[PDB]
Amino acid sequence: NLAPLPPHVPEHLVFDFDMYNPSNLSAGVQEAWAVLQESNVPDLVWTRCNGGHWIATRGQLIREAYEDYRHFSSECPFIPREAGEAYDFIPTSMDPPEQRQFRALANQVVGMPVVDKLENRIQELACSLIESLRPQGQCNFTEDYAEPFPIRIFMLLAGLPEEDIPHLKYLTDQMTRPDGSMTFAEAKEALYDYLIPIIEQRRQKPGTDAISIVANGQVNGRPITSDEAKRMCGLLLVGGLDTVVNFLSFSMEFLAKSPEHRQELIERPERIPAACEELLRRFSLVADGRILTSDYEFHGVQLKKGDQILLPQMLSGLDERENACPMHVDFSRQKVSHTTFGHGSHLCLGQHLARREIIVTLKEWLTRIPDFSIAPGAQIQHKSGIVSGVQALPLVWDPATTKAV
Ligand code: HEM
Ligand SMILES: CCCCCC[C@](O)(Cn1ccnc1)c1ccc(Cl)cc1Cl
Repeated sequence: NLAPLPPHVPEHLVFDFDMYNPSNLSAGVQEAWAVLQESNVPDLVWTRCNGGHWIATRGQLIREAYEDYRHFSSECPFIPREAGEAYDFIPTSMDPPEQRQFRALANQVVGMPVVDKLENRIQELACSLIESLRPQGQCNFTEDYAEPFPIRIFMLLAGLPEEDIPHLKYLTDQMTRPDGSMTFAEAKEALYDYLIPIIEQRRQKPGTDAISIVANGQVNGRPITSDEAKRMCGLLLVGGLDTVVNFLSFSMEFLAKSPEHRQELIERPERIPAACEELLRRFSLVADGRILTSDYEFHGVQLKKGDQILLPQMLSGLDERENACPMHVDFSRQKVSHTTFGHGSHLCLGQHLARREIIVTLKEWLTRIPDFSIAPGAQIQHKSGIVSGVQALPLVWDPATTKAV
């Protein structure tokens, strides 16, 4: 379903990429998107899919656009437009200077000092989860670890009941990898129906949880509104539930297929951090965008006010001009260049948490289960969207090769 080309789009700049169902999805999601970086593709293309929008294909353009909030506004960050339109998450749907006050608050909740405080639980849960899987010689990494691990830590931070997971997770999935079962606004409202009562509760009777801190915070010397707390918490929920969850699956799928990379980490643990950066570059998984505030000429292409542009954070680090042999995983790269956590004023506040969760997982999994593989005859399926995912990850191992701690 292609939309008619607007008058201003040169036909030579058309490249019909469907961010929700790219073409060689079979090969892998990162590989499917990387088609955009072939020699045949211009730097800046127009797709008629998902209602028509621009796509910046190169790290340099992605970064510039990200830096430039004057022209490229976060007002409508999602494609298709209805979704970008229905989303009013804070601080994501705002531009500086306004953004800064809200960010400062969100940072209170997810920041460095919080991860530091939470470190023992992260370690505790990882170890417990892994130890529990170990003797089985088989899981569903996606349902068995990648989900519960980050999720339960989030629930703990937010002080929300684990009983809510399935319901929340569904709503979250609808948002980043829409299915057709809902609509963007409908999904948004259901999450909002959830959040409202809880927030109200925490304004009256505060806790020490993230929601209590957000519901009761100060922004530009005055107290946040209920609507504003609702809107921040909505973001926090999606970040906590959807991201880390998908990332670990790509990383695990990779490790399951590359014995040599496993070994490297086993013998030279001093590389973990470096490896974690490399995997964040290679298995980058987020793609959102911006809205043009005005007619603007960008790298010779004429952009019209109100045009949306996809600035795929995923793409930067896959760009050959940025990383030699981009598709190759090399833990000893001199410089791992990516924008996996964004760029500009919208830089991921949750990056510290996410890094801690990854590093713990690698160290702890490899410690106990050094030797594993993908289950024979399993067909791993990736899914594309605002956040990309793995459908299921069936792993197998010989319990006799594991190590209890
Ligand atoms: C591997 C994991 C993650 C990745 C790749 C990731 C990626 C991103 C990206 C690309 C952005 C910027 C979007 C834009 O510019 O429109 C963003 C922002 C954000 N992230 Fe993350 N994120 C992850 C995990 C998390 C976690 C665990 C949380 C905390 C719940 C979270 C919270 C945030 C928030 C609050 C912002 C908005 C900052 C602002 O607008 O000032 N993220 N993230
Ligand atoms: C629609 C406005 C806010 C978007 C919701 C947050 C998130 O979906 C997940 N997330 C949140 C923090 N980290 C991951 C995301 C994913 C990718 C990109 Cl590019 C932006 C956003 Cl906001």
